[PDB]
Amino acid sequence: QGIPEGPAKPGFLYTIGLSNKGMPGLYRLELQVTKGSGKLATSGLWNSSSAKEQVKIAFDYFKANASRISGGSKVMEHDFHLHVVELQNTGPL
Amino acid sequence: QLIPEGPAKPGFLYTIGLSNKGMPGLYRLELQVTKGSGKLATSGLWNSSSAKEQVKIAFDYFKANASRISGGSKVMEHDFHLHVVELQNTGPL
Repeated sequence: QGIPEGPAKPGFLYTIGLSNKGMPGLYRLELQVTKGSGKLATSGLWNSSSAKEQVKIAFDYFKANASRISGGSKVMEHDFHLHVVELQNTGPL
Repeated sequence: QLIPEGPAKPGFLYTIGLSNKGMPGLYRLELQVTKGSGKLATSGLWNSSSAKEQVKIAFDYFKANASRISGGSKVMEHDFHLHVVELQNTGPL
């Protein structure tokens, strides 16, 4: 274990950023969306306070701009589970 | 050959409003939907510019919020005609 050709499943993407040691690293973000109450679960974030804070900030902003992006989809009626996979052993992002 | 019992066809509704004289009156709004380029036509509104502006505002709001209400129907691919049927001769609304 830790980018294939073709589209992945919805909610799945790849990212690149400087790790805590300053070395660039590649990571995979996978999101599972189910019928829920607007709750968010986090996994694979290296159990880092900074990464969890970033994810909370992103979720709050997404909830704030639901109308612009969703165009009618009610975020509060669904729950999200976001998981992080390290692909190059570079360190936490 | 005012509101018959049983479900009317899609695009037909009833409204009540104070006419240009301020007296209450009932109006049947009739919508004809055809395959087209999103154009809007109107008739029977008793030649009032205010009614045309109201209908234009409503259709523009329909354009903006198609995703929230229609949930997948494309307004641009259908032309609409709105007709006003005054059933009480109360005056233009």
